[PDB]
Parts: sequence; C-alpha cells; structure tokens
Amino acid sequence: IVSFLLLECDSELIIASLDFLYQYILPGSQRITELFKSKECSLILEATLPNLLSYNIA
Amino acid sequence: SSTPLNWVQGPAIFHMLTSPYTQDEIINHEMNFLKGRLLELQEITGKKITGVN
Amino acid sequence: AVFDLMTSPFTQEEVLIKEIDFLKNKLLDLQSLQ
Amino acid sequence: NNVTLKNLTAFQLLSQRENICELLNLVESTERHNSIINPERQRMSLEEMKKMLDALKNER
Amino acid sequence: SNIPDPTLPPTEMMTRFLHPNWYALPTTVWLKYGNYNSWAPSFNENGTVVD
Repeated sequence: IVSFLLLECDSELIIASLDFLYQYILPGSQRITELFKSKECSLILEATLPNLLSYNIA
Repeated sequence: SSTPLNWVQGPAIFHMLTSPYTQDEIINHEMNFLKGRLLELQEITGKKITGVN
Repeated sequence: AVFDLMTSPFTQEEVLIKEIDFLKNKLLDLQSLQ
Repeated sequence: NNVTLKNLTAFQLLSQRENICELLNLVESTERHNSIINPERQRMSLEEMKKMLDALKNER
Repeated sequence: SNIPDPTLPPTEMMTRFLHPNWYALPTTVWLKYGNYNSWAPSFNENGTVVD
C-alpha cells in the first residue's frame, strides 16, 4: 500500500492509499509503532510525504 | 386492503433506438434525455432545479 | 420514453419529487464525468 | 484492433475447430510449432545463458 | 406526389446500415503507469465482455 503511495501518475490511487493509512493509524499509537516497524514503509513514507505536500500545485 | 395503494403513472425510462453497448453515444443521448425530462418535469411541477445546463 | 402504469403506497407528487432528485443527481454525475 | 460479437465468436470457434482437428490428427502445424520453439533461438539463448554464467563465475 | 423520380440520386439503401453483430463490445483498457512502475494495476476490466 505504501508502494501505491509511491506512484505519481494516479491521484485516485494515492488518495485511496492515504485514506487507508489514515484509518489505520487513527485509533491509538500501537498501530503507529507497527507501521514504522518496517524499514521499507518508513523509508517510502519519509521520501514521499513532503513531496506529496507539493503535488500538482505549480 | 390493509395498505392503501394508489395509481401512480410511473417515471419515463430512457430508451434509445440503437443501443451501441459503449458509453460515448449512450452518455451523449442520455445527457440530452436527462435535460429534456428535467425541463418537462419542471414545467409539470411548481418547483425549480439547480445545475441544469 | 416509456411510461408504465404501476401501484405504490406513495402519491404522484412524491414520485415526481423522487424522480427529480434521482435525475438531478444522475445529470450531475454525467456532467462531472466530462 | 476492434472487437465485435462476430469477431469474438469467430475467434472462439476457430480455436475450438483447430483443437478438435488436431485431436483427429487432421492438421500439420510444423511451421507454427517450430517458429514458436525456434531451435535456432534456443541455441542462441543457451549460449547467452552460458556466457552470462561464465561472467558471473569469473567476477569473484 | 412528393415522391422523386427513381433515377435521381441517391439510389442505395444500406449505405449507412450497421447490424448489431458489429457494435464494438467493451473490453480491457490497458493502462500504462510510467516506465519503472511495475507494481501497478495494468488493466481496468469493470464492464468488459471478455477477460
């Protein structure tokens, strides 16, 4: 799912992945730990989120 | 009858002469039909609609 | 268009209002598609 | 590049008929079966595999 | 009558006739996600006739 986040040419897929991750980490903090336990998910999130901030806004 | 019913002249269903099985011609003729039926029903009822183009 | 005589616990007015609502939503969706 | 009912039915019927005619041994498909296998291409690919394997072997 | 003379063009019937047996059914879509995006949904087969 975070790999789906890594795409660029599909806004709807990115929004779906972000909505799933939002609903995932929403109820509490143990799920945040389980999410960031994986090194790959952590790296992809760290490289993706700031660039998703400036996504298609010129 | 324990449930009183009425005679209701139902709604117009879209019917195209040639059904082409794809969405392009269907969507064109269907937008036309939708606008026409909205105009007809707005003429029938004492009401107004928003977003009619 | 085709009209089919039917029967329901509603009245003609409520049926026309429901048709207006549904057709408005459908036209909005078809417009948003393009 | 376009697909209609006629094209689909013709394609499916052609596949079925080819299979059945092959069951009765009423067809000779040596050209197709040797253009798909392509033993020349087999030898070429085998030699390429051997060269790549030697390359990976000698880099150590 | 308003009926024209039988020698005046046009004179053909099925010049723009299309039988439903050739109506271009729906099929797969074959999307393309960049060049290095291989973990990506390639098809879009929602209302297709054949897989």
